[PDB]
This record gives sequence, C-alpha cells and structure tokens, in this order.
Amino acid sequence: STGSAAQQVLQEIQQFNSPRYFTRASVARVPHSSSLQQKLHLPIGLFIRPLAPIRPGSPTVPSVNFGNCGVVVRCKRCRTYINPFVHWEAHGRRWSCNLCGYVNDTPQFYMRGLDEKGKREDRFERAELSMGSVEFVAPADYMIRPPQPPAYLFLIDVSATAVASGLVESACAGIRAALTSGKLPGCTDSGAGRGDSRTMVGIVTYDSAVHFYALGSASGGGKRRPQVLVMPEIDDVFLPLSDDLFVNFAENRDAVLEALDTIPSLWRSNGCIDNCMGSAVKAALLVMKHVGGKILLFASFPPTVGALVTKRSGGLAGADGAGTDGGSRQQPDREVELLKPASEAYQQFAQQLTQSQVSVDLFIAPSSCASPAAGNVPPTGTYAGGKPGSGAPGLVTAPYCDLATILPLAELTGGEVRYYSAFSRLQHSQQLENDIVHIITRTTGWEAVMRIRVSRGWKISARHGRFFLRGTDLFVLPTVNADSTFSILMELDEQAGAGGPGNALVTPPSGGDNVVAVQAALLYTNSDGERRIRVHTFCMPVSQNIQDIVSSMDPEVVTCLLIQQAIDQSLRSKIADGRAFLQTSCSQLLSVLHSVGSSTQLAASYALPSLPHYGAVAAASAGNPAGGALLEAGRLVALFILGVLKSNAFRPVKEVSTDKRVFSWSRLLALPVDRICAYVHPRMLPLHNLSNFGGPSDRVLDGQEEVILPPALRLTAEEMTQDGAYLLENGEEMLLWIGRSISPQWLASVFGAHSLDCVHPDVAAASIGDSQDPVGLRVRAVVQSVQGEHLCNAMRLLVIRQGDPSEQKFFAQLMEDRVPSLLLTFAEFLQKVDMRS
Amino acid sequence: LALMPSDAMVGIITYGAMAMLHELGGGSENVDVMKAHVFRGNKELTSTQIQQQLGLARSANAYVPAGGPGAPAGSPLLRPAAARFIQPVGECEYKLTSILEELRRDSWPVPSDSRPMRCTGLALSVALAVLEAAWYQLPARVLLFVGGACTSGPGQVV
Amino acid sequence: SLFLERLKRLSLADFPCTFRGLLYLLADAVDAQLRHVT
Amino acid sequence: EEDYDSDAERLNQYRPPASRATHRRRKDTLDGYVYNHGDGTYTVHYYCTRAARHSIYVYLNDQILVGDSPYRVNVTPGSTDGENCEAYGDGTTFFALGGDFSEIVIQAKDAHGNKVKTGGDKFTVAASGAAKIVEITDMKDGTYWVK
Repeated sequence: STGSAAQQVLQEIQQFNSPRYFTRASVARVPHSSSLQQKLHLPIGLFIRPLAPIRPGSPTVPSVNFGNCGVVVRCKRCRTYINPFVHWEAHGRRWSCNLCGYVNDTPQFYMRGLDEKGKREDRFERAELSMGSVEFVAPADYMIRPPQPPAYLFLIDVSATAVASGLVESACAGIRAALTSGKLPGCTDSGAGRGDSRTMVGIVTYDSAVHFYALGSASGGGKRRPQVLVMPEIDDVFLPLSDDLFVNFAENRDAVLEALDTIPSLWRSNGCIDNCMGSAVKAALLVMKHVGGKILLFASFPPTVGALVTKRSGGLAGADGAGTDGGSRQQPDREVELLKPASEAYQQFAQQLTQSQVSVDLFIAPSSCASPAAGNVPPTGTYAGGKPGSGAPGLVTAPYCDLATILPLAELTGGEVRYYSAFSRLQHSQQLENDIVHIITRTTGWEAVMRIRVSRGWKISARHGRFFLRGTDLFVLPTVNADSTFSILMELDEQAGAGGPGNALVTPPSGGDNVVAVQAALLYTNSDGERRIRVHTFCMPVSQNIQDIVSSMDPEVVTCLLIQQAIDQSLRSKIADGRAFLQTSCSQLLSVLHSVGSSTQLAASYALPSLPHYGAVAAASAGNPAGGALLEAGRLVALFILGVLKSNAFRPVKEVSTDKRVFSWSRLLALPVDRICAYVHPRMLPLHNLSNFGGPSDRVLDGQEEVILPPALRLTAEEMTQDGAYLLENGEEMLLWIGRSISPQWLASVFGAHSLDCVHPDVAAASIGDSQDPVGLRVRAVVQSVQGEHLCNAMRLLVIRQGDPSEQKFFAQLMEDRVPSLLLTFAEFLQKVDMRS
Repeated sequence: LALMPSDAMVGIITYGAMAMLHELGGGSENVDVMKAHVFRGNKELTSTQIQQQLGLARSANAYVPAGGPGAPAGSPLLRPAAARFIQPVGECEYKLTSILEELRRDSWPVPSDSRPMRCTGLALSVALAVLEAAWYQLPARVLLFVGGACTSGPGQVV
Repeated sequence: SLFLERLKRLSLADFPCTFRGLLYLLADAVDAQLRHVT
Repeated sequence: EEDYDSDAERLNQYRPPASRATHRRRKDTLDGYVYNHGDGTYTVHYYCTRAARHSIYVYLNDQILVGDSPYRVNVTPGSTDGENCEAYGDGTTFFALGGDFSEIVIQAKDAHGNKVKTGGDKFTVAASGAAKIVEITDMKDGTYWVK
C-alpha cells in the first residue's frame, strides 16, 4: 500500500538518469514543503564529477552531433539542454522543459513522430533521449577563439633550500617521465605515424631572480643548445630576448628533455636563500597571455622578496613554534585567522589568471633539512650564559610555509594542491613523481565553463570546489580534470510559490508529474582540440511521506555534505563551533531515524554495521527490512562523522599544525565522495596471514584477475595482534604497522631484514618485494593494489615499527579507539548522540 | 681576445633590444651552459639600481675581515659577487670563446618599415655601473663595438 | 640492477654522518693534490 | 637589528689596537676557559643550554680565527628532572562525566628549559581520591599520555 508507486518511480531513476560515478545524491527523493525539510535534519544536494573515469562494464559517454544545421536544441528561457525527461505535445511539435516548464518549439530538422505512450519513436536511436550523460558537438557560436592546445609550463624553485631537499631533482625527473610516458594529452593516440604532439611546454626556474629557459631550435636548422636568461627585475616583470620561451614539444623533443637534465646540475651550487615565487608566477602569465595552460608550480616557501609578498600582523606565524616568549599561544579566537588568506592580493591575481584561461597547480614542499636562515639574521643587543647538551635529536616539524595564503592560486582556477611535509628525497620522491605523471597525463579539459541549474521552486545555497564564481551561477574553470568534484546544496524557494495557483513543484499542464531535475552543463575543449558539451541530467521525485525520503538516503553523500558545511562554519566563527555542529547534526538525524523506525528493540545494540567496499552500499537492500536498513544507515553516518572529528580536519590545535589543517580542508572541499569517506574511515588490512587468506589453487596474483583482498578489519586495537603486520590507508598516506613479535621468516620475505631493528621507516617502503620471495611479493601486490584502486597512484608508504616515535600516527587513525583528540569510542559516541537526540 | 695579455681582466655584454650581461665565472661544474642577466632596454635604471639587481652593491655590514682560515685559493682582488662577470682572460678563455660563435643577430622581429630596436645607451649604463661597484679607481677600458644608431631607451638618437 | 635503483634514490644527507664526512674529506684532499670538484 | 651585545660593543669599541676584540658578542655568547698546560696544549670548557646547533669560535690572541672555525655542536635537551615538567590538556581542568576518559599529557623537560625528546623515563602518577589512573603510556617523543 502506497509503496508500489514509489518503487516504480525509483526504478525510473535507476535506468534513465546520469550514472552513479558521474553524479551522486544525498537523497533519492525530495520533500514537498519547507516544513518537511526542516524536520528532515539532513542536508540535500549533489556531487558532480563531469569528467569521471568510466569503470569497465559501464557505458561510455556517447557523442551526438547536429549535422550541418549547427543548432543545439535548447530551451529559450532557462537555456537548459535537451534531456530524456522533457514532455512532448502535439505529436512532438512542441516540448516542455522539465526545469522551467516553458513549451518550446521543435526544429524542422528535429521533426519525428510519437508512439502510443507520448514519447518519440526514435527515442533509443538518438543517444540523448535515453542516457543521462551525453557529449554534444558544440557549433562555432560557443567559441570565442580557436581551440588552444594543451599547454604546460613548469615553475621549479631552485633556491638553496629547494636544492638541499632535492625538490629540483625530484620535480625534473617527474616532468621528464610524464612527458615521455606516451599518455601525454594532445598526442594523437589514434595511431597514424605523424609528428603532431601539439602540446606546448615551457620551463621557468626561480630564486631571488626569475630565470627563463630558451628551448626553440635555430633558424638555420641546427640543434641549438638551451639558454638560461636571468631576469632580476622582480618588481616589474618582462620577457627576455626570445620568441622560443614557449615551444611545441614534438618539434623540440631533444631540447626540452636535455634542459630538464641540465636543471639540477646547473643550480646545484646555488647559495641563495630568498625566493620571489610571486614574481615567478606572474612571469609565467606574460608567457601564456596568448595561449594559456597550466603552471606546475613547485614552491618550498612563501615569497620573501619580489611582488606579492604577504606579511601577517600580530606575530601569528609563531603559533607552530619559533619563539619562546609567552605571547601567541593563549588566544584560540585568533587561530581562525591563520586558516584564511591574510591579504586581498592573491584573489585578484587568481581573477587575472582566470580571464587569461590559465590555471595553477601547487606542489608545496617545505624543507626539514636544517635551513640556515633560521639563525643567521644580523643582530645588535644584550645577554649571555650557561649549561648545554645531551640527547633528543630534533623531532623536526614542518616550518610554517603559509599554505592558507597561497591557496587561491589553485582554489580559484581549478588547480590542485599537493603538500609534502618535511620533504626529503628518500620519502616523498615516488609520491611526487607519481603525482606529476598523473596530473599531466590524466583526462584534461581546457577553457571550461560550467553552469548548474535547478528546477523551479529550488535554488542552490552553497557551492564547493575549485572554481571562480562569475555572475551568480556561472562556474569558470581555466582547466577541468577527471578529479574535479563540485558539490551543491539545494533548498526550497519560498518566494517563487506566492505568485498564483501554480504552487506545486513544476507541474506540467499534461496532468501532473512531480519531478525535480538538476542540469550540469560543461562547455570545454578536450585534449584533441574540439569543443564538447558535457550534459548530465539527474532527477528526484517529489514525495510527501518522510518514510520514503529518509529510507532512500545515501549515508556516504550525507556525511560528505556535513563535512563540507562544517569547514565553512569553522572558517566563519571557530573550529570548535564546527566541531559542535558535527556532533549536533548527528543527533537530530538519528532522532529522525528512530522516529521513522517502528522498531524500538534495537536502540541498545551498540555494534558496527556491515561495512561494504566504497561504492557497494545500495546493494544490501534486497533481503533486509526497511527498518533494519535505516538503523545501519544512520549508524554508518555516526561512524563517519566520528571519523572526521578524530581526523586532522577537526583535531585540537596542539597536535596538528596550522598548514596541515589548511591542506586537509582544501582536500575535503574538492575530493570525490569515495576519497572523503576513505579519509574519515580508513581501511585496514592484515598482511601477516597472507598465506591463510588464499584458495587451494592460489590464483596467481596478476590484476587480470583481482589480487585477492578479502578482509577489511575493524578499526579498534583489540584485534591487533603483536605477531602481526597491518596496513592502513586513509586516502593520503599508508602506514604499515609491524609488531615486535613478527616472524623473522616473514621479515626476510618482505624487506629482506633479519630483525625488526634491521628496518627503518625511510627505505623499507622501496624494499618491499625486492627479495623476490613469494610472501613478500604478495605484500607488494597488496600495496600496489590499494595504490591503483584509487584514481592516483601517488600515496606514500611510511612503515612503522612498534616502539618508534612515529607509532602515534598509526594509532590515531584507529577510529574506534580513543585518541588524544577525542577520548571516546564508537560505543560511547552513539550513547552521547542518543541522549542528545 | 688573444691580443690582450693573459693576466688582464675581461667582461662581455651583447646588446640588442635588451642588454645581456654574460656569465664568465663560476666553477668548473657548469661550463657547458651560458647564462645572461637581462636588463630592459627601454627604461631608466640608475647605477645604484643596477648594482642592486646584480648583487654588486656594497653591503652596509660586509665586514668579515680576512677571517677565513681555509678558503680555497680565492682571488682577493675581486669579490665573489663580482667574479661572476669579470674573469682573467686565461681562465675564461673557453667560455669567452664559446659565447662568440653562439652570437647570432637579434631574434626579435624587426618591421620592414622600422629600424631594429637598439639599447646602446643602457648597454654603456650597465657596463659602467658594474665597473663602479667592482673596479673603482682601477684600470678599465670599455670597448663599445656599435653598428649603427641607438633607437631605444636612454641615449637614443632617432 | 636492484642496486642501481636503491643507490640512485639515496641522498648524502640520509647517509649515517661519518660515511658522508669521509667522502667530503677525501674529495677535498683529491682536489688539493690535482691542481670546483674535479 | 636584533640582539648581539649593545653594551659589550661600547666597552671594546676601542680595545687598544694591538689586541682589539674581533668577535662581536652575540645574544648568548659564552666565555670558554683557557687553562694553559705550559706545554702548548690548551683545554677549553664551555656551558650553553639552548637547543640549537651552536658554533664554537676559536681565536688566537683574540685576533685571528683558528682552524675550521666555526665548528658546529649539536646542543640539545638533556637529562629529565623534576619541577620543569609541565602538563597540558583537559585533565588539568574539568574532566568527563560518566567515565569517558580525560588526559593529563605531561611533557618532559631538562634542568634548564629545553624540551626532552627521548622517551623511556618513569613518572609516578598517584591516584589519590576518586580519580584512579588507567594507563600511563610512553609517546616516545618526550611526552607521556596518562589517562
């Protein structure tokens, strides 16, 4: 009764909308009135990934052209693209938009008839009347200039700080490997033997001055050696004497690769400490005023000289610890100012980069190798005396590289942020070069603009991601990539319902159809040099029963919306205020779930729900009652919310530095839902009983068939065993905890070590699988399987022995345990949010 | 370059539309690649300013006076900041050679109805400012090989 | 070949103090009795 | 310009010129004691608390630097004692109701100011009253996590 109609419309959702991996929703149905959504106490919204990677077994996005007519059929009023959910009247002569309801005309080249059900006869013949994700071929009216090639220009810091940490030699090796990998976007992979890598490559290094690398060939056909043109004018940037500062990579294969090899040796003996990265990123702008592209910036420290230098007042830079006189650690109200940019200078330059269709990537790697600038500043005046020595070697933390100030260079142009604390070549080289090869050779679009529409009676309140906001709805992206995720929050329009007898949520005059639709349109140029329109259409039916709309929730998307809202609330008033909001929003959501659930005999079971893999949650709803599904859903929400309380995003101040929290917040506002839930809920695997978890055939370990990873361990310390090895990943780093009583036969198989003392955290990441024993090769199989299961193959592995100082980073990630941030288990945390509810 | 005595000092600047102060000094580790500081040919830079871009300006607290026991074979007539441009002829003979056959014409486009862009005035300015900071009251001759009229920046005629 | 992968990915800063020190003293002495590292 | 000497420069600004002082005395410069053996050998003792890579300067007749000066000593925190060890967290203040936990994380200090970072010492945490100690754990970076 009154549930068969719900499951028919829910079936229409699952077979016509845009797929799950492109768009993901918090709730599958929507409330009808503003009074219902205030009692819901859970956020409503979508996550949009317009260039998402397509899993095998799933259809690719089809391409639809409109012939020589060159008219993409569009609504006149709201300009919403054609989608399978329009309504066709007068034998298809007119079509009503499912977002704004206007009855548009059908073009003369679009004249086809209708079937008995009111739909069109060629509905499956044309791809965009049956699938929610379509890629149109945009005509000439959408281009303002001819399609610019894929373009890259690398900024490498070559100061004495950077060459000591090996950033100059790690970045150059990564750039060379990514350009020669054969997956460079802009290279014609449709195989006809002809010299046309249209990709554009420039090289700029920087120190107290800014250096430009001439790379073009000579006019006489000879192989010209590369040049280094110093430019010391760090107040008014210009371009030196060349027109070959920005050359095509195919025509200059040898010159670019040779110059990358010369850069680490040439600046090897550089003794200059200060840097002018602000002038250097302006210098990259003057090169690409006529094409555009991407800066792959590698910066170790904020600019101390040159243009765009930010000084923070109040002495707040010493909060991480550089002074010992009683003046900056007793004011927690001012610590929120450390998390926002201190000047208006970088938002205005990010606007200038946007108008030139230029994006900036950041690879911020402050050094830990005893920088001499921390004590060699000229002194005058008064003291002396007494008593040294003996112990305690350093515990070198990351110096304050002011990541909050330099964020809008990537956050406002669609670029990405990659941070490396305490950069050394032994630990972060492989993670840096895998990030370089992935950011360069992934699916990339250029000069993108996106626009997100909602149906009438709905509006968008909060927009998150890495973009520029032009107008009120026009997303601007200098570049768009496969990892760009943009989240929206939706609510009801109380102003649009007081203007006549049309107050029912977009009802067409054909007799009532309660469907709310969101349209994601992306105008961008792909890597092959043609303009595409990426159209995603997603719908949710209007429902009046709170039993339907609560039971149709996605507990992972609901959590990710609460995390992104908590970042804004912490940026507005206080981190502790956002911590209160996360615990509060857990309690009203759970009291809603207990009120809709008719079973009152399950509130005392403080267990863990059945944890599936990330993306297999809407499958365990076929043999379970609806009451049992919703208790496990809200319990899973409380687990993930409790995860981000214990994570680096909301830990107390004394245990996580300022710029670590900056990068955690920048990740959580732009990551997809599968990586956010990996951050708030780490996955744990056992490695010491790999021979036990295997079949009688031992099905050969190849990836052709999946490398077998059954057991996902719970995140509490009581299943930890002292003779065990345990791998934990949290979407950012891997920690491989090894017990004191681990088997020496296992140790010799994996790292080749004879004892636990024969292992240090630095080199044993690369030592896995080196001894070629079958046990340790399977450990490397596990490490590479979790590495490649995500989008990017860059995720460092820091091996931890029991008894080293680095053990606490493992034990803090045990979310069911009690950590120095929150002294609560999951059993106690459910109890606290049940009495508060 | 071979007619001068082997002990004499030498520097080199090639100027087109912009002035290039070349790198002759440095260690034996970066001999294969040439460097050139670039000065914007159409703007006014004082002698004080030019020494500040090149680091040749005299530091106000630059007394660590003769207190290095173990500095290896450092030439004491020239400061290390100024040794990167001015070197003995017999010591930078290969690098001063290799700059010369590399020297081609001005690569910037010259319109067919315009003279080429030429900062002869700034070229003598950055020649004289370097010799101020490094070579004060010491025997210097600035051999200016010019091939036509100056057209840009200071000292420009037509 | 596994040796060349491991040695190429090891800074002198990571070597255990004395091993880096004796390389520095030997390099300066060889530079002395031949004539900036030759 | 920030903390050399001020007054000390105004004493030896002349320092009659045959034996002028050549080092400009820093904010915490010592005076090594130069006991003379009468055999050409000189033993020098020095005392310098702060956790930093201090630089030994050696002068001959207080005029010319000696040897490979300056030399770097890795001065650092030392032996853990009482008094200067401090506690931070919510355990110094309000605790939790219902027996959740509380933490009184203590950070070990040496005799003079510095932050000892060698774990392994034993701290006697008394539990006089209704507060009864669950666990004192070694963080192994100089702090201790008592619950």
